[PDB]
Amino acid sequence: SGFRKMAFPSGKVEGCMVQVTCGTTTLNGLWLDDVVYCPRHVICTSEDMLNPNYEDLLIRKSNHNFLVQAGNVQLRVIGHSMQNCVLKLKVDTANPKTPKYKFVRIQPGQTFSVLACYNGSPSGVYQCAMRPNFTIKGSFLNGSCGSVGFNIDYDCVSFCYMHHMELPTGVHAGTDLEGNFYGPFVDRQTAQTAGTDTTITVNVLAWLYAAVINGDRWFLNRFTTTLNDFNLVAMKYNYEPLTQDHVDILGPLSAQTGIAVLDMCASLKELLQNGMNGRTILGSALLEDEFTPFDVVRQCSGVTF
Amino acid sequence: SGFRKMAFPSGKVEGCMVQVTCGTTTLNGLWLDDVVYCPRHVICTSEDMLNPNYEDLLIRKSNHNFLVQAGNVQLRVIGHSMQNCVLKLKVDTANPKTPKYKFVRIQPGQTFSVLACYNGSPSGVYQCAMRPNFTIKGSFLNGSCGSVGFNIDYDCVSFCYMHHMELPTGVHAGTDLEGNFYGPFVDRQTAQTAGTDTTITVNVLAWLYAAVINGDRWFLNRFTTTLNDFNLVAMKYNYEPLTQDHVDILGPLSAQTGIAVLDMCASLKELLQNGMNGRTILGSALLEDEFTPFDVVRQCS
Ligand SMILES: *C(=N)[C@H](C[C@@H]1CCNC1=O)NC(=O)[C@@H]1[C@@H]2[C@H](CN1C(=O)[C@@H](NC(=O)C(F)(F)F)C(C)(C)C)C2(C)C
Ligand SMILES: *C(=N)[C@H](C[C@@H]1CCNC1=O)NC(=O)[C@@H]1[C@@H]2[C@H](CN1C(=O)[C@@H](NC(=O)C(F)(F)F)C(C)(C)C)C2(C)C
Repeated sequence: SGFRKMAFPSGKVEGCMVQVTCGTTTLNGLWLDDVVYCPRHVICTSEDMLNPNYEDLLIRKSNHNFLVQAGNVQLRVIGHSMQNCVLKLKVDTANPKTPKYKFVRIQPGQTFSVLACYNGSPSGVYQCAMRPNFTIKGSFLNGSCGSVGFNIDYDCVSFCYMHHMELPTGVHAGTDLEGNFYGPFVDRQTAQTAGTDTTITVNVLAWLYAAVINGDRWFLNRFTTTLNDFNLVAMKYNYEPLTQDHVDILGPLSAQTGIAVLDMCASLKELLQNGMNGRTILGSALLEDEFTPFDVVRQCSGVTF
Repeated sequence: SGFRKMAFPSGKVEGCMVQVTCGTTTLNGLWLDDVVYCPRHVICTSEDMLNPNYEDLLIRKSNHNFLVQAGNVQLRVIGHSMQNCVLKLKVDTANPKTPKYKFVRIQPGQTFSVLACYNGSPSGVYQCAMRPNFTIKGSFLNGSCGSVGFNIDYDCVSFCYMHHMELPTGVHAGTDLEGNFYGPFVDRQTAQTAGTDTTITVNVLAWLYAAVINGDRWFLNRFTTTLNDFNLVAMKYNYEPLTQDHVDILGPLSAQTGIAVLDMCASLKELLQNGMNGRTILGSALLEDEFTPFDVVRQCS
């Protein structure tokens, strides 16, 4: 028993992290086969980050302008190209540690593990959710850029996130591994703000299931609700609408606990109205929304990689 | 910016995890050079669990009674010895993935990462703290035994915990890597209860210092306290007594913020007195006690 914010094992991704230097800018790169991926803003000088012309800056640089270090070994860059907001450096050597991998774009509410790195060196791993406003509540200091988010499914690493920037509100913004930003952000030192966030309702319900599975039952009540009645109340409290998709996805947990989803919706509705009345759920005084249904079944079933 | 409960990268420990089987019992082992370390209770049957005579069970074992399996490879056991509650299997292959390592015994309030494993395969990694009552609030199912807790310092892995059992309150007990239990627990399936748990006061203060560094001051007050008056109040909320040692440890955070340790103690008294009144500190509506003074300086500016 027990319930923790649990990250994927980072071993396969630690094998891929390199240091990328262009002039005075150092940050992190992802070395897969004979390409290194990193944020395109590595080419920017102080003056440039305000209104950079990336295509302009890029064409003016020789391969030797990119210093790529895998531990003590310098990699020789034999090509460079842009793809949206990620720079792709072609190197002479395939990464012998390249895992089975895929680039995947994730939906809001979906969780991943972040491997925080500094000078191409893995520092820490944590579990995140893509917020509905396309930000992540990360922990990133100077030099964190190029740090990646991933999921594992058997032996396949799904890279979903590369870190680019921090928003003034202390939350974080980045791209998929094809350089497409998550959310309405641009890689420029101009002023940007995260939209107002909402709570991932399907994730809160999965976390209440995890509570019941661990013997925390006090919030269960005799009632049932409907999606409409639940969703009408939910919107009020800035809660994502619960779609029928969501109700089907909880089916395993519902069947495994004996608590039907629309019964659990009535328990969550009451929690939104009255709060938790000086009580905790799994030692939390807040309603936790960074666990997916699949995260709950995986931790509670002991799925390995 | 940001403040996350963060674990160490698990790669160096993943490289060391194996499956250890003895009779019908399978759990996880830790393979370092030519020794596999695992919980000695791998040699128990069902019946053996209440009053196992470990010395009696072990003399009856051959090296070839132990199946060790690193991925496909079955390792060959060329020696077995017990040390306290840890079985040590000598094998004929040094682990090539062996990192720089050392074994360390941690004190209550110290944090570490856990690589939860089943059948020598990792399920996931999370961050923990040795509770004052010498338990951990882990996430551990059947077959999790031999999963380890660790810290990483540059490229050196400090192993500090190996998992052995779950107490009736749903909390976890285990040993250092020399096989000595943390706390008064024994590797028998006998009635055992955790002592009443307390909050790790020094960690909460560190976390309040973290909140200030991250720019939140709402909970500061114009008061100070004596160490003694602080502890008299704190204990009424089941907080660990704060020692002069704890005060010395908090020195650097005190300096960085310019807030005296005993002023920060004054804020905690008030918070204990008032709660948070719909507010949060670093995104928590509870006071966080699983960040050490060291963890805060490591993760903050
Ligand atoms: C990459 N190593 C850093 C990571 C930062 C450092 C502090 N926390 C992080 O996540 N990324 C950057 O320096 C990017 C980079 C220019 C500006 N930038 C920022 O993160 C800045 N943010 C913004 O300009 C804002 F708010 F508009 F999003 C900063 C103010 C320094 C936090 C570029 C090219 C976007
Ligand atoms: C190792 N794979 C398990 C890990 C357990 C299983 C459930 N969650 C865990 O952390 N270890 C054990 O099964 C140990 C083992 C015998 C009994 N045991 C227990 O964890 C049991 N608890 C106790 O005996 C108690 F309460 F005293 F700690 C159990 C009832 C199965 C939870 C030995 C040798 C202690």
